[PDB]
Amino acid sequence: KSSNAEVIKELNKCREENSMRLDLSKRSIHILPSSIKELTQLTELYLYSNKLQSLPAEVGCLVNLMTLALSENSLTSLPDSLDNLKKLRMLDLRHNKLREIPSVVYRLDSLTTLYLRFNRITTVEKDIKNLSKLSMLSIRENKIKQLPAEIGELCNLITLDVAHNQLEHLPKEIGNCTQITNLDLQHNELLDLPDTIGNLSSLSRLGLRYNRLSAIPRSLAKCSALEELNLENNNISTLPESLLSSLVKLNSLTLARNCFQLYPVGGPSQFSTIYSLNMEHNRINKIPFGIFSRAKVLSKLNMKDNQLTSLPLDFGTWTSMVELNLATNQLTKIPEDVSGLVSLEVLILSNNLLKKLPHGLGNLRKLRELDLEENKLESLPNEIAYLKDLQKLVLTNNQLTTLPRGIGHLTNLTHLGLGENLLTHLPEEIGTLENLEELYLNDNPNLHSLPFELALCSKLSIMSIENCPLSHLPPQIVAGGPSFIIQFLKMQGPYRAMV
Ligand SMILES: O=C(O)[C@@H](Nc1ccc2oc(=O)[nH]c2c1)c1ccccc1OCc1cc(-c2ccccc2)ccc1Cl
Ligand SMILES: [K+]
Repeated sequence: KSSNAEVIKELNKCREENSMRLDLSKRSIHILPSSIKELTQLTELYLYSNKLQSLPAEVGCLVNLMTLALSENSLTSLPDSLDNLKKLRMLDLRHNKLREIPSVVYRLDSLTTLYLRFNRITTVEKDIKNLSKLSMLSIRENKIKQLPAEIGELCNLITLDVAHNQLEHLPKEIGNCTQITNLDLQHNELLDLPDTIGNLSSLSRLGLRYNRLSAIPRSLAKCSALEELNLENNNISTLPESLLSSLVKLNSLTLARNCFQLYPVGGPSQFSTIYSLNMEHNRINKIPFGIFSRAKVLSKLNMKDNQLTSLPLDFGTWTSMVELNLATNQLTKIPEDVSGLVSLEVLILSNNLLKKLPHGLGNLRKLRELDLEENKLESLPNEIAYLKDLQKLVLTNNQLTTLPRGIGHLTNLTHLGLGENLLTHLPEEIGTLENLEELYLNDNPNLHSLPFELALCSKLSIMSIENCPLSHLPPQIVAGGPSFIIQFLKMQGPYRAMV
């Protein structure tokens, strides 16, 4: 926190030393003294994180400024004298109180970097064409309803970020900005995209999440540099056929929360380089046979909350998959071919209609997380003993009456979620779960026993048993809750000497 006199002391130091950078940031300055006009040797002025509500016209004397950093102040305007900054390359105005781009900024035609994030800007003037050297323009988190056609005169634009505004369309002249590689349009109101979009042959990241798009232009097939395309939460029900076949480096695609009833049509060429595929919250009724036969590096597929009633014949060929989310479908069984997924670390199957699991589940030797909550499981296969990497197993609200004795081979298991089942007892093999930390048993109205070997679980720090009768245990013990129950199992069981 600097007083006026301290700020003066710092300007006088900087001009004395003929320094080219003056940093007065993070100082709670309310006013910048006029004396800064003497610092004509300055090429960089940092004034960010202060309490400035106005910038003195004297700053326009800093004829050699290349960088002016003004973020996190309360500026609502800039002096016209900033005309004189003929070399200003970068201007940073985010987190201020601008209701507009100050009109002088449109005369700083040497700018290549303009940051206006988090303001209240409502307009971008036709004059934006004066700034033909801009390569990075960021106006996200403002109140822009429209981009002018003059935006197409920024042929050096590399990064255009207009996230979190109110755009309903884009000017077709945006297609003249053929150098754009990062275009973020998330959280607007976009009703469509112009067909000139395919001109952007260097575009590699296109963010369209949270808009009102109902269709994609077939021209998007020509953005062959695309590496990541996010269309989450629009109203898209189909893609032009073989659009994705044309996207030869696409590696991350999100179609979540749209209107799809099928996969995009066009054969396995669509997903050959795909690494992450997010299609949750649609009505996709099947995974086509063959779509991932070329997807050498597919490793995250999210199909949560669709209309899957089974899995395709070639499902076990997805041998590089790491995370597979199939929750909130209508699956009635998992095919024995699940055993092919030797890379699988995360399997999410919650809230389907499963009564049993396949034997092949035991071949998933890398599986770390298995989420089976809200099914109808009536038993666990004995092959679960071979899930040697299993660390989290969630079974909340199934129909289990017991566990397989093989469950005690799961020595990496830290979290066992058994709440809301029909358990009558746990196996004595519970006791070799060396790393068990969390055991949830709440709401098992038929569980009248706990095995003594639960005392052998030396890392057990969390247990719930609310609404379990436990009537083979002394009433006042189980009334005391988990601390007394575990204490009773350790001191009054056969392992008293080794725990
Ligand atoms: O939120 C994030 O993790 C990135 N931001 C983002 C993450 C996912 C998004 O889906 C959208 O629809 N928009 C998104 C933005 C982040 C974080 C910190 C700094 C910069 C960031 O990224 C800038 C950016 C990203 C993209 C893009 C579009 C689609 C997929 C992936 C990246 C385009 C232009 C820019 Cl300038
Ligand atoms: K939607």
